[PDB]
Amino acid sequence: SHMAELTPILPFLFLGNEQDAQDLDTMQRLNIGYVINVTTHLPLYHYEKGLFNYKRLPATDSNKQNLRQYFEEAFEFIEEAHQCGKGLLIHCQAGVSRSATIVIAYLMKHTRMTMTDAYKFVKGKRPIISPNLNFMGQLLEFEEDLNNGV
Ligand SMILES: CC(C)(C)C(=O)CSc1ncc2c(n1)-c1ccsc1CC2
Repeated sequence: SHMAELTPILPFLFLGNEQDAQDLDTMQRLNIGYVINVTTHLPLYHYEKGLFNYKRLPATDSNKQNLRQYFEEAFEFIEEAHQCGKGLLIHCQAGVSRSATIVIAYLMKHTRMTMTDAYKFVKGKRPIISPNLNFMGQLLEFEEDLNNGV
């Protein structure tokens, strides 16, 4: 069977794929209470159990998907877990391309890392990340907006 590998980017921020998000035991052992689903078609796992607060970001893994519009909605959702001492799991699909894009944006926003330093930070903890030239460009546009105060 699949062994869940919830990569801890920060002690309260976890990242994974669709298979990593279906493991209920590890999520409770890691004290997560917030889940971010960055897909349009995947179900909110363990919704019928009333254990987590869910937020879905309806995004596709295409060359036209806009992920910048969902950054601030996810940052406040991650910050609401930070302020109450609980963990957050953000996940999408196999390549973890979408969910790692927001995590890099979060490390870029609240830790003041450069896009490469933030990318090298997440790449060292989860070595398998599918490339997406669209999301790379949106992260580059996001970095210069951070360097100019927006
Ligand atoms: C969408 C996402 C960023 C998660 C991705 O597509 C991972 S793949 C990749 N491979 C080589 C580089 C980079 N990303 C990168 C990222 C930012 S600056 C840079 C320069 C080398």
